[PDB]
Amino acid sequence: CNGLKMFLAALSLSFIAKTLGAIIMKSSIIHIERRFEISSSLVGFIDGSFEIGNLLVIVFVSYFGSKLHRPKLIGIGCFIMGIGGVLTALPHFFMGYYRYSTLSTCLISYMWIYVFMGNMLRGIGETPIVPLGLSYIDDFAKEGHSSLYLGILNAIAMIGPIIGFTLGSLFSKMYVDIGYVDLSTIRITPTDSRWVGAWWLNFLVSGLFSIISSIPFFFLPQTPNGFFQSFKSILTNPLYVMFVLLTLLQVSSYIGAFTYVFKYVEQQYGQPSGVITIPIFASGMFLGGYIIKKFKLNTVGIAKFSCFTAVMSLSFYLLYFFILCENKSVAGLTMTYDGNNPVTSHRDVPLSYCNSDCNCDESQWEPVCGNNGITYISPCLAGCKSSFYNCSCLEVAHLGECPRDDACTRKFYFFVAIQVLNLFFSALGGTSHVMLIVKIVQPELKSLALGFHSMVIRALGGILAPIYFGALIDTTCIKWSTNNCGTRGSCRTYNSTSFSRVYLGLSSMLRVSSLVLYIILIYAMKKKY
Amino acid sequence: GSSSQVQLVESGGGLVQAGGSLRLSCAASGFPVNLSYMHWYRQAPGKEREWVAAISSWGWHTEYADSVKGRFTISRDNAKNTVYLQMNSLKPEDTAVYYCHVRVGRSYFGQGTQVSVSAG
Repeated sequence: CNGLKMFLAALSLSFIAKTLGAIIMKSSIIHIERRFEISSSLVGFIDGSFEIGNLLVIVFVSYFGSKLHRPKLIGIGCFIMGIGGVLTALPHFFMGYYRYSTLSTCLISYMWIYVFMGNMLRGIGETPIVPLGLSYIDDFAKEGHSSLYLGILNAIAMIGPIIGFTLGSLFSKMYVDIGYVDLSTIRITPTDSRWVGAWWLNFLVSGLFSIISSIPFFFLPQTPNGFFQSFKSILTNPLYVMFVLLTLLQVSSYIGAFTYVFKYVEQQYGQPSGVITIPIFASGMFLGGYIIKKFKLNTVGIAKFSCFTAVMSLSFYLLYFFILCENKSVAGLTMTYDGNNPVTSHRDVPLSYCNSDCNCDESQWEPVCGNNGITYISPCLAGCKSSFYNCSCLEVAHLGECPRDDACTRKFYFFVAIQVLNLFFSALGGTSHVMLIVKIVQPELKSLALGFHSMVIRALGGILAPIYFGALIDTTCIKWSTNNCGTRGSCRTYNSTSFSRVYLGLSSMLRVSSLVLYIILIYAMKKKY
Repeated sequence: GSSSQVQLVESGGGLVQAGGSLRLSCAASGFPVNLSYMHWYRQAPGKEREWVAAISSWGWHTEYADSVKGRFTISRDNAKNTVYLQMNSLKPEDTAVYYCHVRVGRSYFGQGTQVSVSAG
């Protein structure tokens, strides 16, 4: 270890800490919503507090910290996210004890602020890690060694989610009042709807891990051996602006896909919603950095390598239109209730003569699977009178939806193979964004160019892309569920070809536009260099 | 905060008759309880600790049990570092030993005063 390797190890530990904190905040939020008795809008506000804290300071921290003691500011940020992790768990310590307390047959209050600001403090915590850290790495490393270091950092950052889901599953089974009550008196199970796990333990572990990872930065040297004018010079660079729009489109497609991969798998292939995926992603990230380092690519070479990986990723993505299994046959949604005549649409379908009594509820969704392979909406709509036996509408029934044929279970196995290959190719070009966006801009603007881009990716691709992906997804919903308060609820079944066409088409053209921007940017750097 | 632990003392327990009224005060000494929720529990004869009432840090939000709802009134005074429980229109089923509870770090309970209520 000759100075820079110590910084590389400490920044690796900070990468583990920040990804661990993200996974912990995502996983413990159900227990937080149950314990603090807060609504969905408030808990969404607490979730978005990290974005609110991060985005408003990332550009200014990246600009002003590039001239200061960069490892000292990274250690200050790790200390800050540690204090936020402790402050998130501090509501538990001084609130007191937690207190908690249809066959359908055919008939013939202010404590969340300590979470909120704490999560907001975590938003200020992760802020100096990517721009100042990566500028410190690639300013002082050997010529070509920085891509290998970033690939190693992104590979070892995957230890963080492993610890996160492991400790979340470990501390969810524990009661929230562990160490305070006699556990024999606790009657409820983790399967109970009133169960609250030890969510505070997650934040205490993450906070003290961030405080431990803050320690080695204060022992590192500064060197191993205007805002508006600089922001104008950044935003008038055409290569930079085209690269930021390009990677915004690509990462927007990534996030909008990965948010609803499991919903698409559930609706298209019928399977229920990272055991092998995480080593594949880590090996792909390290191998992409190693390819960049060993082949000694220049700026144009790194651009062609990233372009080729994303061309190959879309080339594998375009097979998704050919492995589409057939639509579900659900009585009363795609056909009539008797299954003899297809319907014109799914909006207010008429009832059939097999269940003309109908002392049921059409809004209630309890799917049942018949012997003919046709799922029904409810057993009460299915004509079943005893429990299910003597079902009237089966005449030309187990609980749950019908499992589909093995013919598209084979297509599902093809689909998860193409997902594995696609995630390998997408992780193969992860380093190239930072390498290109360093080499494009001026050398004293490396951090700010890494800051503002990190603002554009997390805002317009991190926040907005799941919103508009979900907006285009929800227009394919067939059976809508009415909420208890009558507000915007959730969807239960989707028109599978329509939902698939919208999802894969939106991802596909959002990748095609990025490929066009690749070709223009390759021509632009070939003309300029 | 050069202190050891929070000691809670209750006062105002006494005999009441019919649907009368009473006021139980809980004073805290030790760590500052200014950030913490302070609760009121009861102990019936032959029964475990029933939860009665709660107050927030600054008195913004009050949680009450469904056993006594609208008859009881919890309150806080952080300048003198005290909580109060006003009890009105009492029943003989309210005859219990009333404890005060705080959790500044560690769960801390009071000694409890007899709030025996006559029947008539």
